[PDB]
This record gives sequence, C-alpha cells and structure tokens, in this order.
Amino acid sequence: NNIENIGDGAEVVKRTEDTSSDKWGVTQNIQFDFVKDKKYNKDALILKMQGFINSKTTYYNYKNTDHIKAMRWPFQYNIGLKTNDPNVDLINYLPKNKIDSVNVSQTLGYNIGGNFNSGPGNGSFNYSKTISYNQQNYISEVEHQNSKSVQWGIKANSFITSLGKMSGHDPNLFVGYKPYSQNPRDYFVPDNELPPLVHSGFNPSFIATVSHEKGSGDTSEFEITYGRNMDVTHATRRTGNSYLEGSRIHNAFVNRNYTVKYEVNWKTHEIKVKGHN
Repeated sequence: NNIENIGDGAEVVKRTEDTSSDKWGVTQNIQFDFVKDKKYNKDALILKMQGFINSKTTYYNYKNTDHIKAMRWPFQYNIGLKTNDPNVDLINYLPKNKIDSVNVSQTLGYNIGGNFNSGPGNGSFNYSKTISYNQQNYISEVEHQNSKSVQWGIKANSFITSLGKMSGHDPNLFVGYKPYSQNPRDYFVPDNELPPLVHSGFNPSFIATVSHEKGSGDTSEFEITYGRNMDVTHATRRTGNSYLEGSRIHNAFVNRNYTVKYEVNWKTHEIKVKGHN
C-alpha cells in the first residue's frame, strides 16, 4: 500500500504529516520517505517539505493621517530543517545553489548501495523525488547549513515596474497610482501587477535527505520551520499634480515562523508530531 519495492533487496516506506497554524498562516505538508536497503550501511530518510506560507500582505492607514498609507509585505520566506540527534546527518538537500529562475524544478535520485544524485530531461534510478515551486521576482539561496541543519531564504530580487527595472530594496517598489484615494490599497499597485508571493503567498517544495546510524536508537526528531520576514512600505502623497512616494522599513518583522517538531521511528516507520508553536 504505502511500501514501494524499488530494487532487489530494497524498498521505500512512505509516510505523511499535515499541520496548519492559523496563528502564523502556514500549512506544513511533510512527506517522510524511509529507505530500507540491504546494500546500504545506514538508515536513510528523504524529507519533502511542502505546504503553504500565507504572504499576510496587509494595507493600512498610517496613524490619523489621510495622506500616508502603508503596505506590509513578505520580503523573504523562511524554510528550515534541523535535528538535535547526534547520530543523524544531513547528507543532501535541494536546491543546493543560488537560483533566480521563475520556476525551481529539480530531482533527487537514489540508487541501491546508498548512491544519491541529481536528475537531468529525465533519468531512471531506483527511487526519486521531485521538487517544484514558483518564485516569480524572488531568489532562492542557502542561508545556513551543517550536518544537523539547512536554512533557505526566498527573498525579493528583481521587478519590472512602470519606472523601469527595480531591485527588492527599491523604496518605491509597489507604490501606486491613486494619491487622492482614501483606501490604503489604492496607494499601491494592483494584484495584477504584484507577484504571487506578495498577493497570495508561497508554496514551498524543498528536499533534504538524512542518514541515521543503524541501531544507534529507534527514534529521532526534526524541527521544520516555515515563515516570513516582513517589510513596511509607507506611501506618502506629494503635491502641479499629485503623486505617491515610497519609504521602506526593511525587515520590520523578522522570523514570523511556524515551527513543528516531528518524531520518527526507524524500526516501525511511524511519525508523530511532538509539538509546535
């Protein structure tokens, strides 16, 4: 049913965990793929990190003013995986390098004997998992890594505005066309002109493989963190005719994260949520 035979003397035990937080506006859909291979000297678990991180983009009036209005938006999305267990090792993860393409689609391949690789286009190994996500206008890069952790940043990068090409740091990024409006939303460009990561949110698709030493302990725990770093753009009406000017508070609210702690059983191939925030 949920055990797939992959080669001669090898199989994959597939488990799934789903957890949403109205507190953080995050859904975490984790796939745990246990590699049971006679020709491989270690226990191996492939984690596919998916779900949704709501952009939580809000538009509000600045204080008791009628002419200064603000937009709070996600400058960067946070994706992280850590283990406390001393017997566990982070052996790979996808994406490995800084990547600016609109759609990030990569493939991790496995071959009997503990051989892991990356797919070209399509390849045929014993087992494989594919990552697939869109990051229009954003850039993906590894912020931190060691044998126990991996942290990705999906940050605002390059945008084609009316005033030409803009960086993610441009203070006029997202300033609108309606200075006389009384609605904070009107002070900023419409959804049609916004990237999905700003108007809606992020659908992560990340992979990490962990190796456990056989018989060093039945259970292991991993913490998976999904979040966002929020910027504040203040649009002020300048007065011939009237226009709007933007000013930025960069990293106004950092580490708005949803962290879930999962417990894994190497013998029974069972999953438990230990806790969360």
